[PDB]
Amino acid sequence: SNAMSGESARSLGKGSAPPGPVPEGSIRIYSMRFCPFAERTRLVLKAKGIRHEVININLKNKPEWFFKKNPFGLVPVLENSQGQLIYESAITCEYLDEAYPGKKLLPDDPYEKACQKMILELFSKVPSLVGSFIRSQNKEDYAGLKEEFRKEFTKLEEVLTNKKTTFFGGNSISMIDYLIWPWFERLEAMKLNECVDHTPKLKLWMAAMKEDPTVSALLTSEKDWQGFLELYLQNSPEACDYGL
Amino acid sequence: SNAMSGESARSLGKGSAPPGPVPEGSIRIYSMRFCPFAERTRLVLKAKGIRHEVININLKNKPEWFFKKNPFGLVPVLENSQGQLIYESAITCEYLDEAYPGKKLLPDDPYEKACQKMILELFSKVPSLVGSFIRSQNKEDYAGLKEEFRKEFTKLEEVLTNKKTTFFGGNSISMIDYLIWPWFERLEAMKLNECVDHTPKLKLWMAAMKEDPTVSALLTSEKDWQGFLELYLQNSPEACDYGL
Ligand SMILES: *CCC(=O)N(Cc1cc(C)no1)c1nc(-c2ccccc2)cs1
Ligand SMILES: *CCC(=O)N(Cc1cc(C)no1)c1nc(-c2ccccc2)cs1
Repeated sequence: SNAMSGESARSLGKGSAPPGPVPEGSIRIYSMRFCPFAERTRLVLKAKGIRHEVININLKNKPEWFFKKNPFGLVPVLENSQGQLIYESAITCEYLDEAYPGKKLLPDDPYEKACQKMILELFSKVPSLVGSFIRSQNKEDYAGLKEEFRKEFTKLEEVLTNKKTTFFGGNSISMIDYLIWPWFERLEAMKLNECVDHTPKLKLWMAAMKEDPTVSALLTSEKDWQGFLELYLQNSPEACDYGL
Repeated sequence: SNAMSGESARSLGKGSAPPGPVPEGSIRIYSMRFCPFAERTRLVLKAKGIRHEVININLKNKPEWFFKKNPFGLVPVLENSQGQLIYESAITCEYLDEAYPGKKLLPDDPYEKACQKMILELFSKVPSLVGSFIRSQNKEDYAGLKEEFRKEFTKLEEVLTNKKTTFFGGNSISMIDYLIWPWFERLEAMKLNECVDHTPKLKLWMAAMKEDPTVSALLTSEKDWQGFLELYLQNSPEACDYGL
């Protein structure tokens, strides 16, 4: 398969030298191959066809210089040729939509853009629920997190039911679908397919997202993801480079 | 004193009827007189000179009809004559700056807009620290929390230093200053004034904000706040209306 978004780049760890300046006409993304938050920014970079370079960070063996890019020391981080630094996944995405030509991913109408960010707040419990699920050390907690996923998914299902469209922003794919897609991409890999059983609109939305040229171009092995997760839970510095 | 921002509107609780329709040409804000998140929105409405009505909600005796305005049941909530509903304090603020004429609070530049949202993220722990401090029961935790307020304020001081500006978005007041002001406004009332004396620019920024005409128009009694606070921690249905 063709690597088209930093998929083969080995992560930089403690003791690595800081990368050189960003070439003019290019925007660098500090990312990690399996990070869903960094995936929002990679999805936007492709959807808008922006020329970019990807530097992967080893999140379980962080380079000291990475804290100079983001004091929070989290991915994604964007760095342009001017040395301007933008972090936080939703800030990176909005910035890209605003600063670069190509398909406009966010509506200009202030109310419609406000609906997209309100939908994102309705989604906000899903990443914490994913965090709890992966860490569950008992069959009981595990089964109860599955019912909890149904309750959150239903709230997303209602948005589609009211808007009467396939995607969260309308007839065509927009910013909001790309911002929430990274967690839904892994439901099969997490054995959470059953949690979309009573949400038909969300099930149809998932199939439509998997057909999108941007979404499809970034899909990787579920086994690479699962192997990464095992190593990540173990606090391994080999997690981020799993499968390379 | 002249009440220009919902200071004299008795809060609506269980058993009260929801307000009438929003007059055309006006916008309604569902608020609470001492809520720092809804105060963000009230500051923006005043600064941009927007015609608006303030409806106060009794947060310790919440009408079930209010969950139809915001499913999270939180203030602020904006409601217009078209029936559109906007919630989440930073969402209501950006919406108002984009939809209405008057003073522009957000900068035109995409990167400078990004910076404002990044500074908002650096400030993000302060509301939770304020919540913990007001619930303190021992001397050790009270001292420990002051050390944490100091460290977070140092992060804000670094911004004003690196920028070489009086305000967070430049040499003039902008969106970012109004978004964070509601917590600094209460430091004297919480006896936390000493937590900013190791951050010279922060202390000067607070003095400058105090002088701002928009800030001064929304100023309330330090004792009304403290009295509201005691009742609020007791979950009293009379908290929201203290002073009225
Ligand atoms: C870029 C983010 C990332 O790679 N992380 C860090 C993170 C995010 C959250 C919610 N917690 O840490 C990843 N974290 C996981 C994860 C979360 C919780 C438990 C195990 C694994 C996968 S990627
Ligand atoms: C509009 C919201 C509001 O009035 N809150 C709710 C809230 C927000 C946070 C971070 N915690 O509660 C208020 N809550 C307080 C409060 C609660 C607990 C400790 C301190 C202060 C005052 S207003």
